[PDB]
Amino acid sequence: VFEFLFYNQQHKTRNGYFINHDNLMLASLEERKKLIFYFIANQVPEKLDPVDRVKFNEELSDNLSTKARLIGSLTGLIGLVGFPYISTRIYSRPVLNIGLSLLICPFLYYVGNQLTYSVWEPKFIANNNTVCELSKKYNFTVFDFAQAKKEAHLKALRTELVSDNLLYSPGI
Amino acid sequence: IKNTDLIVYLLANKFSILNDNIIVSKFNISKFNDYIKYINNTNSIDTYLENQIILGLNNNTNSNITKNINTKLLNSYSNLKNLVNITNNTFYLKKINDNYN
Amino acid sequence: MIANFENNLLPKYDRSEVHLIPKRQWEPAFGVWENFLYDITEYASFIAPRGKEIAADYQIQSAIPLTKEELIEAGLYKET
Amino acid sequence: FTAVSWFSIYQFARKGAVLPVLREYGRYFGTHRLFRQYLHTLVLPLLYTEYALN
Amino acid sequence: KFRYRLANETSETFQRRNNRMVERQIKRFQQPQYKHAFEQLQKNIAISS
Amino acid sequence: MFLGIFKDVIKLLNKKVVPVYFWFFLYCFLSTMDTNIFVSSCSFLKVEVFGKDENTTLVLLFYV
Amino acid sequence: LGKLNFQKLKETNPYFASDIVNQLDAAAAEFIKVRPAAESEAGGFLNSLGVSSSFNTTKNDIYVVQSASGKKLNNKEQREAYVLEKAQKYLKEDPQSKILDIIAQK
Amino acid sequence: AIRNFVFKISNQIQNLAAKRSLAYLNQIDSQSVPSRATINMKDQVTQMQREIDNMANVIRAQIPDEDRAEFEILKKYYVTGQHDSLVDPQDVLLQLDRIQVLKNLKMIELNEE
Ligand SMILES: CCCCCCCCCCCCCCCCCC(=O)OC[C@H](COP(=O)([O-])OCC(O)COP(=O)([O-])OC[C@@H](COC(=O)CCCCCCCCCCCCCCCCC)OC(=O)CCCCCCCCCCCCCCCCC)OC(=O)CCCCCCCCCCCCCCCCC
Ligand SMILES: CCCCCCCCCCCCCCCCCC(=O)OC[C@H](COP(=O)([O-])OCC(O)COP(=O)([O-])OC[C@@H](COC(=O)CCCCCCCCCCCCCCCCC)OC(=O)CCCCCCCCCCCCCCCCC)OC(=O)CCCCCCCCCCCCCCCCC
Ligand SMILES: CCCCCCCCCCCCCCCCCC(=O)OC[C@H](COP(=O)([O-])OCC(O)COP(=O)([O-])OC[C@@H](COC(=O)CCCCCCCCCCCCCCCCC)OC(=O)CCCCCCCCCCCCCCCCC)OC(=O)CCCCCCCCCCCCCCCCC
Ligand SMILES: CCCCCCCCCCCCCCCCCC(=O)OC[C@H](COP(=O)([O-])OCC(O)COP(=O)([O-])OC[C@@H](COC(=O)CCCCCCCCCCCCCCCCC)OC(=O)CCCCCCCCCCCCCCCCC)OC(=O)CCCCCCCCCCCCCCCCC
Ligand SMILES: CCCCCCCCCCCCCCCCCC(=O)OC[C@H](COP(=O)(O)OCCN)OC(=O)CCCCCCCCCCCCCCCCC
Ligand SMILES: CCCCCCCCCCCCCCCCCC(=O)OC[C@H](COP(=O)(O)OCCN)OC(=O)CCCCCCCCCCCCCCCCC
Ligand SMILES: CCCCCCCCCCCCCCCC(=O)OC[C@H](COP(=O)(O)O)OC(=O)CCCCCCCCCCCCCCC
Ligand code: HEM
Repeated sequence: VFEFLFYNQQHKTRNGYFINHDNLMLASLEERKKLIFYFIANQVPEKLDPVDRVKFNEELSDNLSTKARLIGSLTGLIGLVGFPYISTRIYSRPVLNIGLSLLICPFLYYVGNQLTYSVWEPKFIANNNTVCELSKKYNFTVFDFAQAKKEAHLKALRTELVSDNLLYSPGI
Repeated sequence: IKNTDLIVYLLANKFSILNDNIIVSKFNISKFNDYIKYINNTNSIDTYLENQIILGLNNNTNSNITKNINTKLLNSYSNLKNLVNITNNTFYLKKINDNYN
Repeated sequence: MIANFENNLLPKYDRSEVHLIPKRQWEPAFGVWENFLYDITEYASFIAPRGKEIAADYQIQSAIPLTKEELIEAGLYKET
Repeated sequence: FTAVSWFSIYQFARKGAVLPVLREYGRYFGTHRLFRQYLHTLVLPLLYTEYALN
Repeated sequence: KFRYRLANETSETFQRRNNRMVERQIKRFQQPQYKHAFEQLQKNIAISS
Repeated sequence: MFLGIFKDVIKLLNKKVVPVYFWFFLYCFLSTMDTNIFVSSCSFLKVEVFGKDENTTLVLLFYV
Repeated sequence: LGKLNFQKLKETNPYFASDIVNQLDAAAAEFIKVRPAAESEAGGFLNSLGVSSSFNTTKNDIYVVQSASGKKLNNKEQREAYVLEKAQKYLKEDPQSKILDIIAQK
Repeated sequence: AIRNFVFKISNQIQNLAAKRSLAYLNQIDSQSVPSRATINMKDQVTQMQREIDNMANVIRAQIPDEDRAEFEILKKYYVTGQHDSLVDPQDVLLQLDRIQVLKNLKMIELNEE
């Protein structure tokens, strides 16, 4: 009955969007650099050169993003199992079945994607040779991390604002 | 088991209860809902009148060992007729004089 | 009303009593663990159910009334 | 500890008392309970000492 | 009042009333229904425990 | 009894108790998108199906 | 004809089969009640790629039988006599019947 | 000694359990507290069942006669067939769909009369 229904919430528990100074404070030097690089690459790729952007995107798709999408799709198919859920030789209730499927499948996809991220994101950050090498190369600082955090929040705000008028928007 | 023999056995068992339409309720007392329904639906008056029978916990071996009554103790207390009077399985204490000095 | 309910056909004497349950004497030929397992299985198979039955019988006999014939034989009741 | 335990076991066996520990006879060689008690009293404390020191 | 009957009645009157009550209770128990109730109560002692 | 235990393990892993769908899901979960044989070779699944952050048109067509 | 009648009666009243089964099993034996439950023969994902849990559950139930009309029901001895008489008649009709063993089992 | 102490503990525990499980049958406890507790439990159970029944009755009285049959079907199912395996919900769904067929026929008649 509040923002958690109509606002955007799929970007807050994924892609290291939750990384802040608390993790960096306890992290060692190398761990801090790796975390900062991961956050910057996921949220504000603009700070990276095109080659690094492409390489990091390929690694992310291979490890976390596409894997979570596939797992969510498998869970959604599991939900689809048994369709139509309620029907008989007289009526099939197509609208009710469509509503039930649309309500159930995306929830299972979300559960699967969240599971995949929770399981693999820490391992990907900790034990990825590509991420380690790129973090060593770039050597980001706490100031860079703070700038990236502000820029990521502003990007989320811009994305929310742009989709304000999805039906009618003359402009002037 | 032969199909015909099983069918005959089932029919005989069903008709043994009564040669008329009957109503059967199945309850699993281990479950809360089933137990509450079973206790609500079972009435002692019907069981006594034989309009209802419960099957599943027969436990027909209810014949006790005929607990012996303490005849010796009862006779010992009867012999004390100056203190206790026995009537209708009731022990009445004869009133005593608290002022005995 | 049930609080003040009373049953006058029950025996009026105390029903407390002693029951004998024979034991399994320790067997030195087995050993500590074998004897312990024997004792455990005996407790689970004979001693425990026997005591449970004794306690249930004690609980139920305190409610089971005495028959009229038994009352007459004991002299507790005189007919008419 | 081993000497005290052996002395106690010997004296109580001489008087006819044997602690009811271990089987009376062995499963394979039929070694007596007294012999196995002596063996255990000799070996177990050494193993415990080694483990504690390690 | 029923619980503390004895406090208000004399020995003889209490004995008379209690004897009448006990005789009537004995007759009621000897009535067939009470015997069936007691038999049913004793029937399932093992399961109820 | 070792052969009996092996037979019991095979039976417990049998299809009727441990679904092949569960096995496939476990394989996908344990393997990455470049090692998974079912999708590493296929560019369409790895890019067009699962590679797009928003594939509403294809999802709607598949659902229909 | 039997199958069509069963289908029509079940559709008219879903409790028809349940009532008949309860009536049959009321006085049935413990080994009769021990029988398993029906298995789903339908195919699809749950049969090919998934696993469908069986319908079997605990079978410790108490059958409370009450006469709709209200007539007195037969006691245990009367029921035993009725079953024995029916078994004797069936054996006379067919010597090879094992109704005696079935009854003696429980 | 140790065995006797263990058996004494076991006997006390068994007596306590037997009391706690079957004290409502006898009048050993003055005022029959366990008996009154059991009677109260049975009264609460019966009152809950009769409360469900009376709620069903009042809803039935207030329900329109057009869907009174559907309410009857749903009530009977929720009471009996929910916990029964032999009762196939497909037949109940078929009855509901027949009622819905009648309702749709009436609706279309009203729309296109
Ligand atoms: C314990 C477990 C349970 C509880 C927990 C559950 C948790 C999970 C929940 C989610 C998942 C499970 C869901 C289960 C329930 C599913 C639903 C259900 O119950 O189904 C049975 C049942 C469905 O009915 P049924 O008896 O089974 O019948 C089946 C149908 O026949 C089947 O349909 P059909 O096949 O008959 O087809 C019908 C079709 C007919 O098919 C056709 O032939 C189509 C005919 C129409 C064609 C044309 C279509 C386009 C028309 C356009 C018209 C103009 C539009 C204008 C729009 C303007 C917009 C501004 O009709 C249409 O679709 C056409 C109508 C379109 C809709 C209405 C349009 C409104 C327009 C605007 C109106 C106002 C304008 C005002 C203007 C100014 C004044 C004039 O449910 C109900 O009856 C009610 C259910 C209510 C559910 C409420 C749920 C609330 C949320 C709960 C969850 C969240 C909160 C937490 C709760 C926790 C517990 C307390
Ligand atoms: C502070 C720490 C945090 C936790 C809180 C604190 C917890 C404190 C717990 C204290 C527990 C005290 C228990 C006292 C028992 C006193 C028994 C007695 O009366 O003594 C006389 C008794 C005299 O024996 P007997 O009855 O005359 O029989 C001799 C006959 O000649 C021979 O008669 P037979 O041949 O006719 O038939 C018997 C024969 C028949 O053959 C058998 O049945 C032998 C079976 C051998 C084991 C088979 C499985 C192998 C796989 C490994 C174990 C996995 C667990 C599954 C075990 C399944 C059941 C065995 O078996 C025997 O010989 C019986 C004795 C077997 C002793 C050898 C095994 C010892 C270790 C057992 C496992 C302990 C847990 C390990 C967990 C994992 C650690 C990484 O003394 C003995 O001979 C045995 C004394 C054992 C004392 C154990 C003290 C343990 C203290 C440390 C506890 C913690 C351990 C590490 C885990 C830590 C977790 C945090
Ligand atoms: C590192 C070495 C340290 C050595 C220290 C010195 C002491 C031990 C060695 C002494 C050797 C010479 C002794 C004098 C011999 C005189 C002649 C004679 O008649 O013998 C006296 C007497 C036997 O005569 P008996 O009249 O036939 O008495 C039979 C009674 O049942 C016996 O009744 P009981 O009164 O003796 O009581 C049963 C026995 C308890 O005996 C049991 O039955 C307990 C069994 C526990 C099994 C736990 C799970 C094992 C899982 C597999 C492990 C694989 C190896 C891992 C190695 C890791 C790296 C070290 O003792 C107790 O329950 C009380 C003590 C509490 C347990 C403490 C045990 C500590 C043992 C430490 C040494 C282990 C060496 C392992 C060598 C490799 C084995 C593969 O010998 C002993 O008392 C010594 C027993 C030594 C342990 C035997 C274990 C047998 C079961 C092995 C199972 C796994 C392999 C199965 C292979 C199957 C075929 C392929
Ligand atoms: C915990 C261990 C995790 C290990 C992970 C390891 C990685 C591999 C995982 C493998 C399993 C998943 C992939 C294969 C699935 C195959 C399914 C299949 O074909 O079976 C046919 C199977 C046939 O059913 P059935 O066996 O006949 O049973 C009939 C029951 O009605 C059907 O239900 P049921 O009683 O059989 O139990 C399933 C039941 C739930 O059961 C559980 O909880 C499952 C518990 C965990 C089971 C784990 C099994 C796999 C273990 C693998 C690892 C083994 C390791 C061994 C090695 C050693 C380890 C030390 O699921 C549902 O039906 C849930 C639907 C409702 C949504 C609930 C969630 C959202 C909350 C909604 C609340 C609404 C309240 C009202 C409104 C409130 C408003 C405020 O179909 C289904 O059960 C369909 C389920 C559809 C929904 C599934 C997705 C929703 C969430 C499910 C529960 C949460 C777990 C999600 C997965 C977590 C993964 C980490
Ligand atoms: C007190 C509890 C409830 C509290 C919340 C109440 C919310 C009321 C508003 C409608 C809610 C519909 C169900 C929940 C949807 C949750 C997601 C959501 O609302 O997404 C946003 C979107 C509308 O947002 P919009 O303003 O158009 O987009 C601006 C973007 N910057 O959402 C939509 O466009 C979705 C709704 C479209 C209109 C549908 C009208 C008919 C109802 C259909 C419901 C879905 C089908 C369900 C069928 C099975 C269950 C019955
Ligand atoms: C939809 C209901 C139709 C009911 C028809 C019958 C009644 C007629 C009487 C007048 C009714 C006027 C109703 C106006 C509702 C406006 C709703 C609205 O504002 O919705 C949002 C929409 C665009 O917003 P969106 O891009 O989706 O996202 C949110 C933006 N922050 O906002 C806009 O589009 C901007 C505001 C537009 C207001 C227009 C009002 C006059 C419309 C006249 C249309 C006449 C022809 C319609 C067809 C024939 C009707 C008989
Ligand atoms: C013509 C057929 C072509 C395709 C054939 C093979 C398809 C097999 C896989 C199914 C599709 C999976 C798509 C996954 C990527 C994706 O969706 O990508 C688009 C987004 C990605 O989500 P994120 O942005 O959070 O990563 O998906 C979602 O938002 C969730 C939608 C559901 C996805 C899983 C499928 C559920 C079942 C679909 C039917 C139910 C209704 C769906 C809405 C109308
Ligand atoms: C194990 C399962 C599958 C394997 C191994 C597989 C493998 C492949 C491979 C190797 C290609 C060639 C990619 C390329 O051109 O480089 C391909 C293309 C394609 N596959 Fe699959 N595939 C599988 C399942 C599916 C399914 C289920 C669909 C559709 C429902 C599908 C649709 C396609 C399409 C449309 C193309 C063409 C893409 C293009 O031309 O760009 N495949 N597949």
